[PDB]
Amino acid sequence: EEYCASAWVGIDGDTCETAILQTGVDFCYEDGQTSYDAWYEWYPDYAYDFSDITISEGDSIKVTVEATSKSSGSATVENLTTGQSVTHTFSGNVEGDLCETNAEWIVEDFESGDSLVAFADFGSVTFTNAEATSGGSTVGPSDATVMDIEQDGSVLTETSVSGDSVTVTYV
Amino acid sequence: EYSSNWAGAVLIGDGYTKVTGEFTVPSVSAGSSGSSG
Repeated sequence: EEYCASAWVGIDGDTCETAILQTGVDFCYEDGQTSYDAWYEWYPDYAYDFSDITISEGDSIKVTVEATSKSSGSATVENLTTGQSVTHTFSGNVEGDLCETNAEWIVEDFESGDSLVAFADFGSVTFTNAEATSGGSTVGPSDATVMDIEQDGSVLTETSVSGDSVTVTYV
Repeated sequence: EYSSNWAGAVLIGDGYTKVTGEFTVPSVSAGSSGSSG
């Protein structure tokens, strides 16, 4: 079966339900087939694959979303290893306005069809250089609400933060 | 906080206009957690 997890950064989606400006990478494993697929999403619009970026195991990926307004922004995935970068600019006609009240670094068990995708053992994802900009402030995840995935009684992740990182470890 | 789908760190505040993070793409394998029924 397919197991995936996505690691993404995003604005909103937590206490702001109207939009999420997010981009990140799906890691999937299916019967030996590993795939990494960068995507962006301005939730509630569909995620779109960044088909123009190749992500491989071991690559350092920088993911950035930038809201240029509550209804515009960009998602950028940079493959620092490969030197390939993709950006997608959201130029309005977005499906929801940001509140810009959540900034997040998330490893997600995303929906795939009628259920969450089976959650891949991604080992650990550490978002380093985990910085959110709030006005003129550069804020790290240290004061962030730490979230972990719990499903059907099982905690699937252990998350820790530091001043500039978020580590999500598959449990 | 626990959720069904999100792990990680959520800043709750205001005027977040940029979020960035860098990660090394890990090897993924099949998950062994999760329910069976």
